[PDB]
Amino acid sequence: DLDLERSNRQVWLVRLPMFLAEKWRLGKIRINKSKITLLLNEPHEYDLELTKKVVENEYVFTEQTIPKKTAIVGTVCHECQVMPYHKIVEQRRNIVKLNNKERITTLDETVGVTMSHTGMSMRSDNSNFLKVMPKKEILDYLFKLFDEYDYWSLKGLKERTRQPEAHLKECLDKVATLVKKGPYAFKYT
Amino acid sequence: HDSSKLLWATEYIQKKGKPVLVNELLDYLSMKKDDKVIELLKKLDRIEFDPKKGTFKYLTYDVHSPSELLKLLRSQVTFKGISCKDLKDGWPQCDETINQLEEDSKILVLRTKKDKTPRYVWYNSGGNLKCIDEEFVKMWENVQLPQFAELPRKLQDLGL
Repeated sequence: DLDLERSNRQVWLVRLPMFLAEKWRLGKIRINKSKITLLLNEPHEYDLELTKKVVENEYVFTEQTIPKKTAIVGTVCHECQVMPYHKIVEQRRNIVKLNNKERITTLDETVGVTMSHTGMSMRSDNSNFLKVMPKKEILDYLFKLFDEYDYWSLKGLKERTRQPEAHLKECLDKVATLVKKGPYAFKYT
Repeated sequence: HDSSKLLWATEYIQKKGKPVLVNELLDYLSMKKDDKVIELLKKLDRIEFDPKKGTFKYLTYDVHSPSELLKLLRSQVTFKGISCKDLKDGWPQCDETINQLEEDSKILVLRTKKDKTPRYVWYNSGGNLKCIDEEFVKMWENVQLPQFAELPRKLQDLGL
């Protein structure tokens, strides 16, 4: 149900410096008729330029195969750009050419105290990172187990029983026929 | 589960190895006194539960004689060849009988002494004929042969 609301909400588009726009993430625009400005909420005053006059084929939309909800706002009316205690911002621009990073610290002791933890030190681990039946009686349980699952492997059977596995292996060859391959591999019958 | 009680009685029919009575086997199995296991007892092809009193006869391989064994060798003509597991159960001690039935009378399979000759079913016509010395065997294997049409051409140089 992608539709159009108006396509007539005429807006503008201004390019800003970095310190004010990222701060925004309510002043007063003074329009003098062909040189406008802005009374900023406090604070300084800056001048706007017309970046482009013909700004046709440029509009504005919003959003709330898999389609999704489309919300068509309006158009663009004109192109704008903000141009600029101006020496303090130049000093702030001069302070931008001073930032850097640190340097590598030097461990300054008697060395062998720090060097003792390298090879052998006899201080192991200190971390939890990667440390890792009767014949007739068992056959009665085996017939009870064959009544539930007949075509079943002996791996979980040694787990489910967990009793005398040698006596379990003897009874498995006694009154049962273990199928070798096929779908019921290692499964009694 | 009565199938566990019937198979243990069927094992008791093989463990007895004789023709015991049905009520005596019911007394030998003691607690087993049902009648549906006797219905599958005569229905069992391995346990020959005959109607003439209590007769319990097993199956597998009835060849308990070397004369029966030669007929078994004449049975598998252009077919297959069995091991010896049915033979050792239908007859006690068979590998000694293989040694006495030498010369194509029991071409078995002497697998290993540790395997106690895991025998097979075969028989030739002469079989043994072991008077060939092993010195003759090495000289039989030390000869290289000019292949293809060379050896027919060398036979005309030799005589054949």
